Amino acid sequence: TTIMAVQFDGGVVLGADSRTTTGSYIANRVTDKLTPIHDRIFCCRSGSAADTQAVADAVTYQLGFHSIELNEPPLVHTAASLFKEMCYRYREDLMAGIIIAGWDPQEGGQVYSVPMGGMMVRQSFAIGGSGSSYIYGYVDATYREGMTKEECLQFTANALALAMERDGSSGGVIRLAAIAESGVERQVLLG
Amino acid sequence: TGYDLSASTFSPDGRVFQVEYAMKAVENSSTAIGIRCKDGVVFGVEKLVLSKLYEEGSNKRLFNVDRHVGMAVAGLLADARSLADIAREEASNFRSNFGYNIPLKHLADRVAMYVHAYTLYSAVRPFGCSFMLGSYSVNDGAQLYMIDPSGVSYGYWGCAIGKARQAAKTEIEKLQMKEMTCRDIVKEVAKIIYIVHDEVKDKAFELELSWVGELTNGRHEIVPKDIREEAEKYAKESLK
Amino acid sequence: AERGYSFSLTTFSPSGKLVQIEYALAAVAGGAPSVGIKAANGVVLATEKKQKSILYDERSVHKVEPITKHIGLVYSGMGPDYRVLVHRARKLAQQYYLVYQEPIPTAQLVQRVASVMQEYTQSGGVRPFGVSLLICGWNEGRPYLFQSDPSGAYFAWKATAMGKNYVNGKTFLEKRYNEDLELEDAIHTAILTLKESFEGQMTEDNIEVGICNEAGFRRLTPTEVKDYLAAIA
Amino acid sequence: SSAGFDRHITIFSPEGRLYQVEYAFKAINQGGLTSVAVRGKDCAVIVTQKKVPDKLLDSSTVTHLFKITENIGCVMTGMTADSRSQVQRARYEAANWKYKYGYEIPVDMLCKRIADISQVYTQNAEMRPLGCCMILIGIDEEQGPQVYKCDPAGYYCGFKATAAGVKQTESTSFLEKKVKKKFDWTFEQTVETAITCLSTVLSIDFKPSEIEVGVVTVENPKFRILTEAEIDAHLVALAE
Amino acid sequence: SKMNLSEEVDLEDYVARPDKISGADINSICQESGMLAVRENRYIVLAKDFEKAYKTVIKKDEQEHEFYK
Amino acid sequence: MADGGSERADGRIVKMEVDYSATVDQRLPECAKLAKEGRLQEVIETLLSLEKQTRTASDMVSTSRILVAVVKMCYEAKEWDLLNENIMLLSKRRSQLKQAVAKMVQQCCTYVEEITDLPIKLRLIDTLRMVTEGKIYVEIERARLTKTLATI
Repeated sequence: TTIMAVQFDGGVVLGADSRTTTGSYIANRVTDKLTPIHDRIFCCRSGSAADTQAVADAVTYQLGFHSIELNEPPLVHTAASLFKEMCYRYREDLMAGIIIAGWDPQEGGQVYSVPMGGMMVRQSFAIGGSGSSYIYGYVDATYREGMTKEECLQFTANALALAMERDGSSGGVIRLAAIAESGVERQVLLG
Repeated sequence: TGYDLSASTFSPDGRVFQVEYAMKAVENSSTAIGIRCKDGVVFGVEKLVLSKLYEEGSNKRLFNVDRHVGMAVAGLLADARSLADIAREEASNFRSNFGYNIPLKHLADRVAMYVHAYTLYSAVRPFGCSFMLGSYSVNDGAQLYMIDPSGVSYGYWGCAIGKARQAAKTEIEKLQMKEMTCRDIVKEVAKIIYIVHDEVKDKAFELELSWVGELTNGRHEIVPKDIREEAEKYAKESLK
Repeated sequence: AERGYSFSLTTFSPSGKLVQIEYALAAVAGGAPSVGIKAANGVVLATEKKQKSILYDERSVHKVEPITKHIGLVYSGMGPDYRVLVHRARKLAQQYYLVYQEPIPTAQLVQRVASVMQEYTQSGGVRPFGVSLLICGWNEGRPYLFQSDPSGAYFAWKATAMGKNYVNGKTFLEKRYNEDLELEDAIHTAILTLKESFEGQMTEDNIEVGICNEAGFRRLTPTEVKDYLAAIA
Repeated sequence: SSAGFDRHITIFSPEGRLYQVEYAFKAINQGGLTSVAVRGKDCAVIVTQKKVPDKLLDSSTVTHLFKITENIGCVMTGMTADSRSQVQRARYEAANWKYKYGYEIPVDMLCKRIADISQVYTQNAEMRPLGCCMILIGIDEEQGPQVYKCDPAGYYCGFKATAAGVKQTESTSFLEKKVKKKFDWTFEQTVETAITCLSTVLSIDFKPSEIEVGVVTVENPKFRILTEAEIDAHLVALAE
Repeated sequence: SKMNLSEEVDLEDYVARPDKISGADINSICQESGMLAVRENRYIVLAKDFEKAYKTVIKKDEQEHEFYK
Repeated sequence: MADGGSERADGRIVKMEVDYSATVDQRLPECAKLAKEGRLQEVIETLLSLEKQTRTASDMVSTSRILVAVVKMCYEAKEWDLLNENIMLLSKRRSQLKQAVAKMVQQCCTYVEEITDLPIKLRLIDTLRMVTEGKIYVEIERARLTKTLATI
């Protein structure tokens, strides 16, 4: 549920929770919210799982046939434009929790947030999740400008731990995702 | 004996007569050439004069499909404006769903799938237009592609269609092309443009020139005659 | 007249014979020999596949393409339009299987396919199928072997043969094969009539013998083909 | 035999033969290219070339190497116009199987789904048969590499090593004797025999920059091709 | 037998590949196969002499159709 | 290449008499790269002869002693090698081998009278295959005739 995206100079760093709860009952104890669209382009999903999977599968088919025909690097901004057009037309039906964060050869690491309205905007950091209401004051203070990939794993762990421990929906094991020119990096942390 | 009737059928020599008639159909039209420098791409069009004929600066074969892309076309003019709107509508689909500049490689590929398709069916007919596609971008660079009515997609540093003179592209290797900044290039091409295509065939003529590249920051427009004026300035004194 | 959507190109000759459909029989005659035998417990098929060059490996392309687990089949003559009706029969055999809940007999494959195959010949603008299908399998405890033609007419033969010199191999299958025999004896005379027009070289990849068991169709690998036929028949 | 207007459309003949389809035999001759496929134990190697009549030819744009999937590439012959329309269709059904099925693609039976669309091209009422010839490689799990060459009659074809085209008939003659007998195949052994099989045909033996050698070997399953570097080293390795 | 031996030259490969391209074009093209031995320039006819003789006449153009075999 | 063959060969002529035979064996890779190019027409025929010139000047040195002709079987090692990488295709410019071999057998004409027949027949058994490789090409056929008359 709770999702986080932070961009540093040479890429972006993503994180998400595992435990997902439908009502009072827990649907799944361990769930990976990151979507492997492409090696250089990831996103974080929330809300309805069925709506986030198919749209990610649609862009994978759309861009996949397009990007392979390009024989070009996987441009991040154009991939997020496919989410912008679809979430805007379906905004009265589909629910959009996708936030596109990925490293690009030309434009570097960038984060694009696409809320339920379908708009696309670039910011230095991204926030999301139901448990993010309590950390809104914490994310607007502890966050610093010009972060490093090292401390990005620490800061995303501080933002998720406060949201997962307080809010009842978010929880489980903490999983982080690091994106840079060296490729995809994932890890499992707890406590 | 009638093997040239259906455009969907082959020929006793194993080729398409509809395309063979379409290749020379573009040759009878006036010459429209193109060339690309390092930071830019240059276009040109010849305008023939028989009687008057009409106002200068009319029905020029130079068209602008997109911000960074342009059209140098030859052959039947009405078939070119139809492909100009198709390329314009295709450029509208790219700027909508995506919102950035359409790469010249796949922009020529979309038209390559079209021009090829009309040659396959006997219902419709092939195209009598062989045009030039070129563009420049900061993240791409200068490319130039030569499209033929048969539907083959490819490009060189330069190509020539229209009338068969072909001597206007000879002096280009005698001058600096990829080394030059594309500024003086405009007036360097126009020298033999006037010399060759002798006045015996056509008494008078008129020349159009267009350019797209870094100096315009990716924009494409026809170079005005008053600015920088050195286009036809150096062209008159270079005839010898 | 009308559209140009490919109205029927098939007309009637002054004697009433079909024009382009009878020409598809020439492709069957100018094709490759394929034989099959309906005897006793099940049906046995013997086809012929020979490589035009030494660089061809028969382990990839398979002549036998069974429609159902219990239904085998082979063909004669002409591939490109053959795979069209094959996969079409895969989609068509599902309505009988989903609605009636049953391993559809070969007789129903004959009625449905030959009707569409006849409708395909009636539709113009397209060349009729030059493929003569041998339909076999096991249903209701008694197997069947049925032969179709480009025109759609379906027959029933104990031992049948198609391809080059099919009238000569039909007389051999009329004499050497009679009444009914076991599947092992059926494979014997099925290769002997295939070795008629076959070249002087017979290996595991030169001939492939399919068999329809009462338990359902089982396609034999080239292993069992070289074991029984070496030493052909 | 021929009667009536059958010469002017695509259909059968009074003798049951074909004319249009058989005129596609020499449809490759106008291109005048050659492609030969050689497969090894763990590897598969394709050899092709291109013609450079003018120095303006760009190596990237006129490149005849087409890449369908990262793991599986391809190559074409004949006129390049009909080939490009089949390129996206080979990419289309590819992405369909990557999306829906999610694995290494029908390394064996993919030629059936492609030839089906290629047969629709032939089976259409009035349309061009598209005489371009499709050639694919393949990668499977513990099956070794695969090589497949499809022809635009609507049928699927592929084997260990196959060469079909203008001059490819003499190339297979050497491959029949070279493979067996009995022999194995290594990486450089298949690259060295890619020239020798063509050496029985023409092999002008000039600078390698014009010839393109496709290669796929299983270490990293992703298909890929180097640029100009060690291809010349493999050319001087086979000649001692 | 009228050709020079051919005690070295092995008839095995010439009864296969040249047999594919035969017209026929039967009787006296085999004599042309011997009339390319006078083209030599070689004491005992080379393998390239035979193969070159039959491959010129007559040509075949394949295969989009007969592939059913 | 023309200039490449003149600068390397004329600079290695001092290595023969002054320096040891190690540089003579180390002379192989550079002179081979010159023949790998094949810039021809007749230049490399004269270029590689300068090697074969001082190489026959080393025949005075080496083949006399020391000793046993093992240095000569190393010569045919790089005689076969010199024809390996060119490949020269029995051309053009293959005459660099004729005058070489003709001067090689000219030394063999002096060896039979100067030294016993044992080392020269091991030298003659090597050039029997050199003639099979030397065709049928010009005088190499009659260089076979003069050496086989000596064997009789």
